[PDB]
Amino acid sequence: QSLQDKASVLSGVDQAEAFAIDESNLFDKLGLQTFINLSTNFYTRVYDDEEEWFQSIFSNSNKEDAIQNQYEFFVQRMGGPPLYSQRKGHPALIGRHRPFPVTHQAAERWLEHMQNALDDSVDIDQDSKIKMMKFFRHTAFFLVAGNELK
Amino acid sequence: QSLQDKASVLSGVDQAEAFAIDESNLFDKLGLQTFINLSTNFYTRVYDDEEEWFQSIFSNSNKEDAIQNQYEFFVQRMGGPPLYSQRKGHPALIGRHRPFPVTHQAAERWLEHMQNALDDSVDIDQDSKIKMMKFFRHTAFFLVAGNELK
Ligand code: HEM
Ligand code: HEM
Ligand SMILES: [Cl-]
Ligand SMILES: [O-]
Ligand SMILES: [O-]
Repeated sequence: QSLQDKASVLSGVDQAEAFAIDESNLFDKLGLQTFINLSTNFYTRVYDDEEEWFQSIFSNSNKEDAIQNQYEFFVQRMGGPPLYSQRKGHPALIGRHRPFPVTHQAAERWLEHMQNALDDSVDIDQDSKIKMMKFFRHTAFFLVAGNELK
Repeated sequence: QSLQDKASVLSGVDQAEAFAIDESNLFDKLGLQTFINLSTNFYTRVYDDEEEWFQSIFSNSNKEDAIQNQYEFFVQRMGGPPLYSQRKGHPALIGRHRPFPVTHQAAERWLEHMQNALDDSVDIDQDSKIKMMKFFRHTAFFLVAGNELK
């Protein structure tokens, strides 16, 4: 059974829905600043999280560096310039999450913070929010599936 | 030490040179058919390889499916439509190579076949060949670095 199928079964979202982001250019629609704002909001919530089991996953990471890694990845993957690879090479999401305990429960907590970040946004329309959360949700469970094999 | 830095040290190519592919659109320059031809040539060489230690790495894989996975990934990453993700989701190269013994020596053998495939091409110019092999070489050693941690 493939990683992507495991993600689809766990998450309620398959790759086809998760990658509906690719049907139009979201970077062109939303703009770079919108991504920076989303990631900054998300990571503010992460680093303020009172649940130590989740907070402490990010303890070896600087918040500002994490914000940059995230929005540069989102920008690159959602139709914008490839800033992430210029700096860091392949996204390699399963490989890069290897050090962290990416459990089913951690996925839901990540996605809670991100939903709250999307709810706080001004410059993201409803169609875009739906497509982005399908992408995020499928991806989070893809990482869960990758975590299970390491 | 990061995966990308380990790749750079091993390979003689850093991420900056490896991702010079992103400076212009190679898909626009070369066209889809050129990619299909390259991957078909490459994989013909792989599956005809008399060295069992290398050949047998690909024994659980169908040749035609492998050709499709490769060129769809190259097309997606080198400026073309995102065919790979439509079908399979994230490239996740480290995760997807987890089942295979991706050693330093296997990297060099892979890159031997690919060089021979590039040498056989008609529709790839010298500037493009240089950029593609920098990308491939850095990537192969990135996978070596990922292999070392699994
Ligand atoms: C499933 C629960 C998740 C957990 C617990 C988690 C945890 C982490 C942690 C601790 C980092 C290191 C922070 C940094 O230094 O940048 C990280 C990095 C990253 N995460 Fe996640 N993550 C999760 C899901 C996701 C999802 C759903 C995506 C994309 C949609 C994603 C994309 C990334 C990216 C692009 C990086 C930067 C990698 C790097 O450059 O080092 N993660 N994650
Ligand atoms: C380092 C030595 C390498 C070895 C021994 C190796 C081996 C393999 C094998 C056995 C597969 C499965 C064939 C399939 O079912 O598609 C595979 C898949 C793949 N490889 Fe490699 N590989 C290497 C390097 C690379 C490099 C340098 C790249 C990209 C530049 C790459 C990209 C891929 C892609 C995109 C797939 C398809 C993954 C999938 O969809 O399952 N590989 N590789
Ligand atoms: Cl990966
Ligand atoms: O993350
Ligand atoms: O490969």
